[PDB]
Amino acid sequence: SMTLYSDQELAYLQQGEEAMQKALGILSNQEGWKKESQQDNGDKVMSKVVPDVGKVFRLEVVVDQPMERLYEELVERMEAMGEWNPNVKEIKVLQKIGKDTFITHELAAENLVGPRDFVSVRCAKRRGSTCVLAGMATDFGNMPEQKGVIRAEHGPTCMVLHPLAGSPSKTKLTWLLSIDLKGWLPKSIINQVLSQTQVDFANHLRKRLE
Repeated sequence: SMTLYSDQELAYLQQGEEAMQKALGILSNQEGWKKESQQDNGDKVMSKVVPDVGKVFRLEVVVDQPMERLYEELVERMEAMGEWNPNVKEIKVLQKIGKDTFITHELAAENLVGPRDFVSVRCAKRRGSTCVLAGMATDFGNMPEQKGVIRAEHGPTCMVLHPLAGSPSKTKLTWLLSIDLKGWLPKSIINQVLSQTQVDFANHLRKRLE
């Protein structure tokens, strides 16, 4: 039947789709990206200075594993993704709204870069054959910043799972990343870290799959 939503919810709901459309729009704009890395596995990391946001990172990786498996392992079981991933210490779902959107507190581990956590809303939609994780830093007053860890913010961040052009057994994972670490960190160093952060996620992801 019909369900009703508090204005605060609808707020998060909007954000859940504002983050999605804007991140997809950054992928729709195909050509224009520079290149940051090129792996032995054919893994790629593109970059671009978006007017609205700023310098973003686009991870180009394909995996020799079923798509739906990556789904449950990446979202349905994301709370425990802190196990097979060193770059993250603890991820906790603060609240689920409706079917797609939900707010999370992602606490990532640091040794020259100070520890940083995140409180963001994220939408897990799928047009059937293609699943996609959206998200962006949200304001969850019911979980303010704690002493010790610095609250960094996420820009329009998406992640697309697409069955291989000619192989259902394979999946093309496209991960557009946008973050504002919000430290005093130099401009240069921020680039390489966010890049390797992506290349690492790809590695650990493949390893978990086994």
